[PDB]
Amino acid sequence: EDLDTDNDNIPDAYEKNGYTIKDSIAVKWNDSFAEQGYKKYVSSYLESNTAGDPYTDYQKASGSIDKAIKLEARDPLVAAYPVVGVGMENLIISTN
Amino acid sequence: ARLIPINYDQLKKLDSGKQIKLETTQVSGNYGTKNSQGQIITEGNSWSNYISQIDSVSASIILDTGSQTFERRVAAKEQGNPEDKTPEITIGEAIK
Amino acid sequence: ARLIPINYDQLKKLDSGKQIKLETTQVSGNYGTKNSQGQIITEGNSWS
Ligand SMILES: [Ca+2]
Ligand SMILES: [Ca+2]
Repeated sequence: EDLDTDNDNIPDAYEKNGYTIKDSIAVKWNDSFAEQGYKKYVSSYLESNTAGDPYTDYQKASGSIDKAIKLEARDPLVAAYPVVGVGMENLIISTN
Repeated sequence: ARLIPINYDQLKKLDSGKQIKLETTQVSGNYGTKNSQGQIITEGNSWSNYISQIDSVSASIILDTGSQTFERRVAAKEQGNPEDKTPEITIGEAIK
Repeated sequence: ARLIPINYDQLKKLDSGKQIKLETTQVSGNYGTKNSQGQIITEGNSWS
């Protein structure tokens, strides 16, 4: 009920079962507040960063990260991860 | 130390109606904070660390008086998030 | 900024059956560790 093996501010019991974040505190998930817009999160109780990104499970779930990160990556299972590509639009040749 | 070159074809184009346009793609710069002493520091305080974030949580408002322009960013609540406690204001209040 | 030159004798050799071989003598690189925070660092962590 109160045990944080990975020391990420979310108890093991809460990570195994569901949890959500209210007022910056992880609370045990209840279906009663699914319809108020809260999302059910799960994560590894042995990993602080379940998705392997630079942010911990608590940082992601609580939204205490860069606000430009898409809300998808607030889920501990979904990595905060930029996918950057380059496209060429034209090429100019200067014959010397 | 190195001047900006153009090739012969581009030079020929300039020897006609054709004009070079300038577009600004981005601007780097610093903001000021006070350190442990009374000094103001603007050295590691990069504005580009906040541009993405500010643009993600704001609404854009631009006032054009004909001669001058003023651009603003006003914080607004995220629609679906129950944990977003940004106060709600009207467009009129935001403009004021 | 500086291209890899060869001399005239070497160029003449290349204009024949002779082929340049590549051998790797060593490779530098880093490994990852976690710092006092949760961050992964790979900057002073030299494999060599
Ligand atoms: Ca935990
Ligand atoms: Ca965890």
